[PDB]
Amino acid sequence: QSKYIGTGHADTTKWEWLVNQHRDSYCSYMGHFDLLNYFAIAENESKARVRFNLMEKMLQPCGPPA
Amino acid sequence: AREFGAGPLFNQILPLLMSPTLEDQERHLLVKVIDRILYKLDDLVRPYVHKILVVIEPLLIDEDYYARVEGREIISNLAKAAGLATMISTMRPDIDNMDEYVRNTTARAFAVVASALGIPSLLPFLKAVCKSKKSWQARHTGIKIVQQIAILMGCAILPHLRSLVEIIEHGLVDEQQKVRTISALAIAALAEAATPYGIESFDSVLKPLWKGIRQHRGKGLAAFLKAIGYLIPLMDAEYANYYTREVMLILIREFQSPDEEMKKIVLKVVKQCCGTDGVEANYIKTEILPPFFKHFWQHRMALDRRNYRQLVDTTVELANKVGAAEIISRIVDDLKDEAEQYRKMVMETIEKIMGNLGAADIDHKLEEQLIDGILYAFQEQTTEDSVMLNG
Amino acid sequence: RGAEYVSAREWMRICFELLELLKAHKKAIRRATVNTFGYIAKAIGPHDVLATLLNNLKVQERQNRVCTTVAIAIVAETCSPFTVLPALMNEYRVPELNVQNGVLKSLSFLFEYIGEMGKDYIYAVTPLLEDALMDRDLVHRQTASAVVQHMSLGVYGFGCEDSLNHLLNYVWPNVFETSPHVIQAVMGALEGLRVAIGPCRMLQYCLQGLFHPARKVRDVYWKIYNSIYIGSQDALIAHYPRIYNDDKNTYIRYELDYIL
Amino acid sequence: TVAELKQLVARPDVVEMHDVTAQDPKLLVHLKATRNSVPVPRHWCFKRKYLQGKRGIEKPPFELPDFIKRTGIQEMREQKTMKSKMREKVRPKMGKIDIDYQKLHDAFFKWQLTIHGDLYYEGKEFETRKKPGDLSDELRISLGMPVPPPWLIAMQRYGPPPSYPNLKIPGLNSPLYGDVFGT
Amino acid sequence: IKGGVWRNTEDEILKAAVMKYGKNQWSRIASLLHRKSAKQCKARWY
Amino acid sequence: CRRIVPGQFLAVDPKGRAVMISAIEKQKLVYILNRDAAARLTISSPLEAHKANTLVYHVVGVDVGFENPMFACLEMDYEEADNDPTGEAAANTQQTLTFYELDLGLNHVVR
Amino acid sequence: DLIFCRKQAGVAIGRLCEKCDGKCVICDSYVRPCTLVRICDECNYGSYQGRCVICGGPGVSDAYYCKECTIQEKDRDGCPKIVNLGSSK
Amino acid sequence: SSSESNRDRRERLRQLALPYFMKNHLGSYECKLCLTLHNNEGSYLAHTQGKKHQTNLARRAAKEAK
RNA sequence: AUGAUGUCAUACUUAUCCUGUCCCUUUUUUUUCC
Ligand SMILES: [Zn+2]
Ligand SMILES: [Zn+2]
Ligand SMILES: [Zn+2]
Ligand SMILES: [Zn+2]
Repeated sequence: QSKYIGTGHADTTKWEWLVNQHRDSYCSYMGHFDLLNYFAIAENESKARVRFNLMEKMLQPCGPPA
Repeated sequence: AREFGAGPLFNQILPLLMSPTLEDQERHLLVKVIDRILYKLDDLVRPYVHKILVVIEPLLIDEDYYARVEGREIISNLAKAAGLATMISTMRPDIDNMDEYVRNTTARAFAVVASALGIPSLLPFLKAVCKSKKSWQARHTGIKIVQQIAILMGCAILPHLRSLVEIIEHGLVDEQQKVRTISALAIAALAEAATPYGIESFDSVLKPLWKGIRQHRGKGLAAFLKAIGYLIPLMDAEYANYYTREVMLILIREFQSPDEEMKKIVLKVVKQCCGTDGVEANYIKTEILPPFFKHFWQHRMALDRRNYRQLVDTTVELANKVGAAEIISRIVDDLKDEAEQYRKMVMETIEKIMGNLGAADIDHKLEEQLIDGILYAFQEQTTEDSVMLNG
Repeated sequence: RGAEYVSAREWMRICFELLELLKAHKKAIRRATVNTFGYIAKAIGPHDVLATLLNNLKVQERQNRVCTTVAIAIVAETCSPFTVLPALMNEYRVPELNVQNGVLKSLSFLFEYIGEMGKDYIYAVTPLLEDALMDRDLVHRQTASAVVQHMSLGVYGFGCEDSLNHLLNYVWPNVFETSPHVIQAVMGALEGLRVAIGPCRMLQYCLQGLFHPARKVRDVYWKIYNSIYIGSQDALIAHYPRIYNDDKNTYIRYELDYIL
Repeated sequence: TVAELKQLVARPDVVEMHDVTAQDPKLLVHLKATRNSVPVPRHWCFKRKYLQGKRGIEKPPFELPDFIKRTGIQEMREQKTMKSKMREKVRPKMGKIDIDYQKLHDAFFKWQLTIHGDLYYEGKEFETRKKPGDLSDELRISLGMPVPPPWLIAMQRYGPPPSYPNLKIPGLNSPLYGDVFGT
Repeated sequence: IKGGVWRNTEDEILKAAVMKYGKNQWSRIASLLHRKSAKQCKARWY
Repeated sequence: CRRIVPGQFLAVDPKGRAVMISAIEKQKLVYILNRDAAARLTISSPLEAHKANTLVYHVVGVDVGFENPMFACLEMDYEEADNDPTGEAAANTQQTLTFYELDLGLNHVVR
Repeated sequence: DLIFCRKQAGVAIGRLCEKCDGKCVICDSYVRPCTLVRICDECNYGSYQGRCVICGGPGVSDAYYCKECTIQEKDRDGCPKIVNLGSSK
Repeated sequence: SSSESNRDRRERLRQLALPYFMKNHLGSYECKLCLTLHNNEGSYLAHTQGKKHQTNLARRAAKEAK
């Protein structure tokens, strides 16, 4: 369980849980060709630049911790 | 546990588990209570670790198997339970201890703790030990530790194999004998758990070994033969062609020694060397088989257990190469021999042989001797066992 | 194999002799026994022999009763259970408790062996599970929960989820206890219910429990939420609710709000 | 403060006694009110271990679904001396149930709860789903009125009840079919 | 193996059994209890 | 589609000896390929490159002729970013390029 | 005392002895054998060739997973060769 | 099976000697005063034949008589 | 109106158990003579 990333426990903080679901959402975006293409349509960029901005947002999201 | 603390318990236990009159069961039960209390107590046991191991290390060397797997388990729980530095700093003074007993069982201890906390964590300790310039006994111990790590960890040695070799290599040339012997033995254990991979990691080790193969008398020689033996399957059929053809000579000459350690080694050797795809049948048929069935097939061997099994295997493989009718044809006449255990041996041998190669190779007359042999042997059964029947 | 050569009378005698072979201390004996009992169940037909199973005194624990239960299962397979169920479900009525939990087990193994065919009988078993899962004594909740599990794996994908949700209601309070067998039972239960119902409903029961002040509730709901989390982690994305952003952190994922 | 914390939520009612002790109330306030999620069961802070046998001793043993009742197995199942049992082995009689395989190929095909917004807890059985405006049949019989229950004629004069202030009962401020005369 | 400590359950059941069956039938009373014999039941009574 | 489960990025050796498969994070696996006695393709047992808390931008096969194969893994570590409440590690953190070396003889994958 | 080794799953086929022959490993059940067992040669090697995944006897057959563990996808975790918490031999 | 006869015989004996003891919707025996559950009625009866069960009836006796 | 402490007692659970199993404990002052 521990070595499986995303494992929660009783002491789990807000920040960690939400940054988890963030990163997992981003791996889903990298995963599904379409939804990615939807993103590229809406905000106009390349598929590439989209995935790049996401890979930048992987570590950050929500910004600094508390 | 958390209430009373480890101190009072062990103070009131270790005398009992140390008792001269101790049972089998009572022992095992006190082992159980030591486990169950050591699933809880973690930081607490630090002062008692040695005070535990002293009683427990005798469990590792024992005639009972279940006692051994228990012992390895509880030392695993202790080392992992305590800290690395706790174990290390604990167990040093037993390395140079006068008695070799504690040195040995201590080596198996380091094997267990190294399985617990992993090889790389404990490496610098060892690599420091085998280079100790004080006295040889230490290096002997540490090398034995390398071995027992090889046996215990086994297949999982693979990643650190290189570093381990780089440690052990310096003992092969040492002035003391033991260190050389146990060293090359440890190489053997490695390669046997190294089944084929990492050949070049053993690389720098070879050239001395082969040289030693020339000049040695006694047990150390046989040990080298053990190592080289497990090595050869890991070489290339071209290099191992030459090197093998060199080993075959000494292998031949050395069949005749009364040493049973010898006969074990050279036996398993003959398996690996002559079970090589790059070896020619006729050469074995001429040079080997007649001395092989002469010296090796005798009533000294079969009465023993390990020699029995290993003999079975080696003979099976020789059949796997030279073919069926040869081996069987030579050993059929022994089905009618007086003793049981011997008959049992040739019987299970015929069994495995005809299991693998198939009966198609067998001619007619030898088949008459077969069926008659099998009936005859089957008609006299002192004990109940499958070997004759499955056979 | 042959089974015709022998008249039925001999067979039923074989039955009444087979019944006490279940005292065997060996597992393979019981194995062959139950499988045979299925074979002769084919040679005769269900009703009589399943009645002879329901005769059982239950007298000792395991070592065994539940082997007779297995016979009830395999017997229910050998000819359609589509016949057999009403007798059993009626035999839950009996006030003797250990045979009540017995027939609960019979349903468990029953669905385990039938698999897909439970797309119908789910309804029949549903109210009885209601009565059983509503607790007389812990073993009821446990065994009934196991039934919910195997049912839940078996029916998957065929569109019966509704009644499984209803049963999930009554399953849900049992989450809390320290008894190992009932807690691991409930775990298996909610796992099968996870795959059958789909994660969304699960998570909608598991949200509030995560952050609740008490330690207990958090321990458990986080255990559950982990069980839901490891599998189907890919499909969870949509169902995380909207959580407002605080000072130092932005907790809104705006990607989903991009509109063409 | 548990006071002011109740100003930050759309449905502050969700905040409770021990809620103010939460490690992160500033969230749990926002979760517990999530749209379709369901409340945590209430059996904790009650130390009773989730059940007792008070109300559970008055329950029926079980009752079959009507689809299984029409079948007729119920009457077939229902006693024996020991020597009759060893005679039942030596004699043995076959075909006591003698079910109709047509019938048990019929019922569950030819013939043959709650929504998500509900969850069970310990003592709850009947009550929530006898209320002002909702009564049982028989007590209608004792009352003897043919298809308002007549003291909701006096709920005209004396006024709406203090006990259930939210009340509506038919014909007065509540503009009724079958039994249920008020909601 | 049968021998052991006397239990309130065994002892009360012994009261009831002795009341129902009578003093002179011990084998019948030992039949109901487990892990106890007739001699032990009689001597336990008297 | 997972965070830690491979299949995301895919690379292979020019000589086709060993194919390397990778996820976005934490798991990079290798399957070694050798034709059978009949020259029909047989696949080996997997290996493990596991490196904790490491994001993989892209993986590309590397050319070494009849050598111990190399692989180019773009990586980054967020473990610096999670433990830095200030937000400095958000900046001042450069993605690490690492070449893994498969080794046939030692039959593992070492950084 | 007895728990999985959970080393990475290889291509080696599982081997069960006489005793364990029919059992699906994790669910402990005999029902619906469907898919096949894989364990690493680190767990299966040498004296473990054709060894039982459990007791340590010679394997007479190959373990098949149930359909239950299939849909719950447990068969994809680390190699389910039980190790006693001493050595494996 | 002989074991089955004992269960039957020890229920009837605890029925004879028997107003508080009952059987719940399950099979267990219960004392309705003390709210105790009994494995066997005779085992339950002894608790029913005990001095604590005695008291709690008297206490409820007084508690009603007031 | 079920808290805690007690080696009273009985039910019950887990298709757990009851047949598998001996194989690297071989540890010593090097020492087998055309
Ligand atoms: Zn492994
Ligand atoms: Zn086995
Ligand atoms: Zn399974
Ligand atoms: Zn009472």
